[PDB]
Amino acid sequence: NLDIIGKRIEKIKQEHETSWHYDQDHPYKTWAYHGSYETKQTASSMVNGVVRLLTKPWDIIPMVTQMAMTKEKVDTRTQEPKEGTKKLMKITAEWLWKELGKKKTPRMCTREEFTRKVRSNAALGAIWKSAREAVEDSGFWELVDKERNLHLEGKCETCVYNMMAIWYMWLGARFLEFEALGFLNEDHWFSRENSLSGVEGEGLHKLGYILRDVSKKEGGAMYADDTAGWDTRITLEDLKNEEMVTNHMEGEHKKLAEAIFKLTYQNKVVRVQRPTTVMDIISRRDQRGSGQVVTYGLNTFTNMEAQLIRQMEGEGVFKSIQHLTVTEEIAVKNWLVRVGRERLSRMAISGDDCVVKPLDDRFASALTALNDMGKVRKDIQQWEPSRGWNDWTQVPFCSHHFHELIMKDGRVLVVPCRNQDELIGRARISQGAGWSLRETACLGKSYAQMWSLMYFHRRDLRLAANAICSAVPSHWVPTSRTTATHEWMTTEDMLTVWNRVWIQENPWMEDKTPVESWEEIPYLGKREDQWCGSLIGLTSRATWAKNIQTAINQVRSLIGNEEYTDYMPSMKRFRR
Ligand SMILES: O=C(CCC1CCCCC1)N1CCOCC1
Ligand SMILES: [Cl-]
Ligand SMILES: [Zn+2]
Ligand SMILES: [Zn+2]
Repeated sequence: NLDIIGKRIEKIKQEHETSWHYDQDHPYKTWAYHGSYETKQTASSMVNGVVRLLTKPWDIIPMVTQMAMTKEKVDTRTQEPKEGTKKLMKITAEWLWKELGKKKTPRMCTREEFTRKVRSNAALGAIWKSAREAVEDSGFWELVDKERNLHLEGKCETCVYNMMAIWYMWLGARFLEFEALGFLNEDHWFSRENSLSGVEGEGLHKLGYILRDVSKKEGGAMYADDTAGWDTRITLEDLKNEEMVTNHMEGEHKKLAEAIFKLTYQNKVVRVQRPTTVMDIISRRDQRGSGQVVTYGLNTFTNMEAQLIRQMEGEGVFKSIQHLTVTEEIAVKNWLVRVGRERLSRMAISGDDCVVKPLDDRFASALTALNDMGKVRKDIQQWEPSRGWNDWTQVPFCSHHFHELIMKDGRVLVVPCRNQDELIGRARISQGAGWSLRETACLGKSYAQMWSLMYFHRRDLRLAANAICSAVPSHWVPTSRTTATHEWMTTEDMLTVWNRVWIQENPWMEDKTPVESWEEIPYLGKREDQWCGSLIGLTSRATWAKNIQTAINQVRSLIGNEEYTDYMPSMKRFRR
């Protein structure tokens, strides 16, 4: 408690010595409250006018238009798991870090690597003006140094979370987290090659083929149970099992990683804005509160662990979570050594998101360990058996489903898909202030090129993508303010990129014959396109398509006298 967090609390107290007060009307129940102090400040979703002017039919669709308009779970608690559950998790976690570590070497990430990431724009949940200035000033690195030596001494002064769920920290605390734990992401510990259940660094063009490969295994239904508020269900036992990665480290690295887990993950200090405007300095031990990239890898680790244990329960490897006998321990260890890697291969796991094809359907009602670990399912009663999926093309994963699409030449594409209102609504939205017309156009072009690569099979998106690319100057570079593999972020011909991604580099495509034109690239069936939200069939959509050059010309007239390319004749209907 206060020995580990007291120093951080002490420091904040004095910078606001004029404002400190133990408020008696504090709303916190599960979060430890320490004090308050005076502040005055806050974010809306702004519309992308280039995308909206080229998607007129969607201006009257509320599921699109409502997307641009407009903490009772963070303040909740999770009970301590039983002794049998704690044993299953420790055995499984010990085994899993060893498997992940067989072909990888833990290592520190460097100021050079950190500096390069900030100078190429990447979300570091951070709070000098921007990060680029701090990384160039040596005063920063001396603050970083002072904290670094405090961590080697087993103490913390400045690693404090700023709520807004995204846990922003000052750039220095972000650096120390990256130095100790960045290797999990930088060296791809959760790649499918290295973790068997992971998909880290797999583009949306890979995920469907991965689910189809899981479907080929003999076994029961495919299960895709969502957890209710995963980050809030991470227990102190989960944090202790994640910490065991430090058992694989040495020297300075081992000490620096032990401090991140001990001082910042297992004992957090947070500042929250409460209107009543006051700053609430609160603490707690449990729950996920890390940088988004470390959060992703540790969520993947703990989900892999939790799902192997649910598979053990279904297969009868242990009888009760109350307590593991001595021989159940050896049975669990022996299961992991004998079939653990095969059982990992039966899963696709992306942080809190999973798909599992178990040995049989006993898994559906194997719920005691899952509930006792705190990983309570969404939208179902605690003890009701899970509903599985009989067809891999129906399974939800990473906000998508996947279609099997046969090209006129017989070759098979497995493509990503989601309701089209969600795709159009998201492309019509931008975040942050000070967007020029050129920057807004380049963000529209990023969405368009993503649609041409991932969603070419949706009639409306291939047409709207061609229109946006026709309306934005041909040499202007696609941009995003926040950056899976983003192959659409390029000024290369998108037909050349399509061929590279779907044919040349696609390990599921044996015939490498290049496609010569967009007319060789198929769509979903007309009825399937309509099922997944297409407006084909509506008079509004027909007027848009027939008059698209008028919409393209409206946007070109706003941007002004620039060099443009007409991409519409790459489509049959505009090709004479
Ligand atoms: O049913 C249709 C055409 C559907 C087709 C379906 C395939 C893609 C192109 C469009 N119309 C009703 C509205 O007026 C225009 C004609
Ligand atoms: Cl189904
Ligand atoms: Zn610290
Ligand atoms: Zn679909």
